[PDB]
Amino acid sequence: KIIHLTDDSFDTDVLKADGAILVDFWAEWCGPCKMIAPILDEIADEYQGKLTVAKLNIDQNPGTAPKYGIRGIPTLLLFKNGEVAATKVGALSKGQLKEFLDANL
Amino acid sequence: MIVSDIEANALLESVTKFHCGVIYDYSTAEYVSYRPSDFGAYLDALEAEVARGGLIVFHNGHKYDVPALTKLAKLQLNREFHLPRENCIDTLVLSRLIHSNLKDTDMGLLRSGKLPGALEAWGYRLGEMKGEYKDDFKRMLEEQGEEYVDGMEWWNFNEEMMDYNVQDVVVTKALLEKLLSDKHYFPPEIDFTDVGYTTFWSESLEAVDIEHRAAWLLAKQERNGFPFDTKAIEELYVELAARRSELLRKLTETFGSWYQPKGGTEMFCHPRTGKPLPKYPRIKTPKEYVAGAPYTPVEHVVFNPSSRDHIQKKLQEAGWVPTKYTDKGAPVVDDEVLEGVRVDDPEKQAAIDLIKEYLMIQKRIGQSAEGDKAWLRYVAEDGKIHGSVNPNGAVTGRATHAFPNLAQIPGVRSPYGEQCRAAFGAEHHLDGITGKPWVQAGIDASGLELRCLAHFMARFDNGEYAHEILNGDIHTKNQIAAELPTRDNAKTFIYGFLYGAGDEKIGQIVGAGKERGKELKKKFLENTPAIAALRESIQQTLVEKWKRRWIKGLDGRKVHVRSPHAALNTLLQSAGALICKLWIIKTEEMLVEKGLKHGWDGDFAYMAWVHDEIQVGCRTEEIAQVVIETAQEAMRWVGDHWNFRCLLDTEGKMGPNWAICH
DNA sequence: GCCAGTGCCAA
DNA sequence: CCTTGGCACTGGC
Ligand SMILES: Nc1nc2c(ncn2[C@H]2CC[C@@H](COP(=O)(O)OP(=O)(O)OP(=O)(O)O)O2)c(=O)[nH]1
Ligand SMILES: [Mg+2]
Ligand SMILES: [Mg+2]
Ligand SMILES: [Mg+2]
Repeated sequence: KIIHLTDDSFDTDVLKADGAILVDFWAEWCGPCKMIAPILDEIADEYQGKLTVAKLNIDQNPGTAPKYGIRGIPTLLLFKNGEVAATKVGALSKGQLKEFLDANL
Repeated sequence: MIVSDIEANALLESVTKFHCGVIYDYSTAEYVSYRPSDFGAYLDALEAEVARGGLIVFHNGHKYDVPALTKLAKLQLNREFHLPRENCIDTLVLSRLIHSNLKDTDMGLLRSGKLPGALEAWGYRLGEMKGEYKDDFKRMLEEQGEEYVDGMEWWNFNEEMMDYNVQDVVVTKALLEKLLSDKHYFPPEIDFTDVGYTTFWSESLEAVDIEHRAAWLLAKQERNGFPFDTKAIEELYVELAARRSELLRKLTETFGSWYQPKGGTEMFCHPRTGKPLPKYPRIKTPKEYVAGAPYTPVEHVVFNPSSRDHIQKKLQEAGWVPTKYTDKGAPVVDDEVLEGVRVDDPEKQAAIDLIKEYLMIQKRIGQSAEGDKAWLRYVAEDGKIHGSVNPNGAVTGRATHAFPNLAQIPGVRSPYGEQCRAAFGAEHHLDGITGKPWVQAGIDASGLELRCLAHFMARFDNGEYAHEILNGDIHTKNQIAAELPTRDNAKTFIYGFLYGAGDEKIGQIVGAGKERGKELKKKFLENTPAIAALRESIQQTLVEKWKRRWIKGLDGRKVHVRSPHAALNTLLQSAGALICKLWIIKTEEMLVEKGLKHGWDGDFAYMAWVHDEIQVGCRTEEIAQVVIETAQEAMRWVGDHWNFRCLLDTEGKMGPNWAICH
């Protein structure tokens, strides 16, 4: 139930979505990214209705990340109507993401 | 004989004050110090030695002390001081001849650690005295609380500077006696510290005379400088930079940016298991972050065509499969491989040519304007580049050139070579009286090393090659025979071959394979089979292990052989180097005895010496015609001097600049 | 700034 | 086994 983004689809799918979108900027070569991946797969089911989980691989899609000043991965950016509502870097746990989402939702 | 040294406020280019000097006299066996107000007395002492037909010893005096004293005597005392060349000795020149196999810091200009091999002790200390003095000066001031500025240790005289001056002469005296104790250069029967100048040159090995004369002439050449066109090169820089900006724009358009791990300190460990994963990027577990939540710190990196890693990355991501690699763990990414790289995407395939162009663009930009030794950074107020020359920098007896290297200017037939070469010219110097541009005379020795080969193999073929070699131009005759595109390619081919290049190497030179390599090698070696006999005799003479490590040079010196396979190159490159060295000395001497004066306030001026070629500035075209004729006479003289078995010749060219005179 | 690796520029 | 040399540029400590 994840929306796999591209550079070209990002503007519409994220910045014009009108709702809550959690974008995960990741890379296949990152250790922490592989850790938080399965956690995201579950948050998408639980938060299906009040939030949408999206993923953008910085290798296949190199144009989006620089615009948000990415200095570390995985970068979890919570978008709310084309605006960055909250940013969190690192492989959080199921509980830490749950908190973060509920608090910012 | 006296040993001396001076301390002044700056390098020769801008020196305006004599601080102190020291003189050690062998006849009294005492040291005498001279402070700033004793300048006149110091100068008198040096002339007194000259008046006795004696000798004055300095360590780097030819390039610094001697000219410095002439400049300072006129500025401070309004006196004409001119020590004759024949009364001067330079321990640095002597050390570079005797210890030709070793490197040196070029009087502290070069990083001591970047130099290979060992360094002679006394000379090492002499080359470090200035930096060592700066260290003593800096700490003495920080003890008193005072602050150190730029290079204030040389602004004024002090007793600490005086002490280092006395130490210089004691060390120079020690180095001198260590050099004179070499029985190969100085006969044991003679006490060279107790003879007049005339006896010093006549009794010592011929090489000792040639080296001092070469160093004295080349010091003058440095002071002359090479008239440079700053405006033309600044305009060339704008053109190159504009092309670089465009190449970079298109290249970054085709090859996008990416992220890479950077800054990670912590080891990433398997969550499930626990074993450290050394292949994964280093992480960072914080104290926008959450304590305990790991993350890979990353950097954004833009494509850089000047990197060989980025090109390799991008081209392999496009399908390129590297054939040749480097002994470390990196594919070879040079112009050879780039020219042969084949991908699928037409845009990326086209980008490879932009990369090849960019690399050359950068090569020209770095040498002309941006590099640390760039021409634009080296032009003095007189509108000239005073490149340095180590008269005996190469083991073979060749000279080395640096700051900047005027012996590596791009050739007129290479991209932007005509513009680069045209910027160096006598035309760029306007006469001090008439304001009219000078004329240039470039002379180059014809087929130098091949004629040296003809000489040495004459005992084997009875001068057959020496006769055949002058049947038209050798390089044009070889070019056609070998079916080569250019005469320059024939030169690189013939020397590559002569000096033991493998089949594949000979193939690379000519633009073919190992097959063509073997053909060309045996084709030329069968024509002149005396090459094999010459190589073998060299081996029987040098190798048994080592029977003898050095080769006896044309002037008697020891020429250190580094490797058995480069022994023919040592023999031939040394012969050409010594021939050319005696050639430039004789040329100037003949011009001088013809009434011509050396200097910008005279008739001619040496601007550059690039192995077997000289570029001389001439006040008039008439003078340039004579310099060219005199150089031909001096070469024929050199050949007869050493009884060469092959006639030596030169080719002269008159013109406004280097693009036209070479 | 030092340094290792790579490459090009000239003779 | 091309040789002799200077020097630019990336990327690691
Ligand atoms: N090992 C080696 N030596 C070379 C090479 N090119 C030049 N040399 C040496 C031998 C000749 C000497 C001077 O170079 P030149 O280009 O003047 O050669 P040359 O043979 O005298 O030719 P010319 O008649 O054109 O002046 O430097 C080369 O590629 N390899
Ligand atoms: Mg000195
Ligand atoms: Mg020549
Ligand atoms: Mg030449």
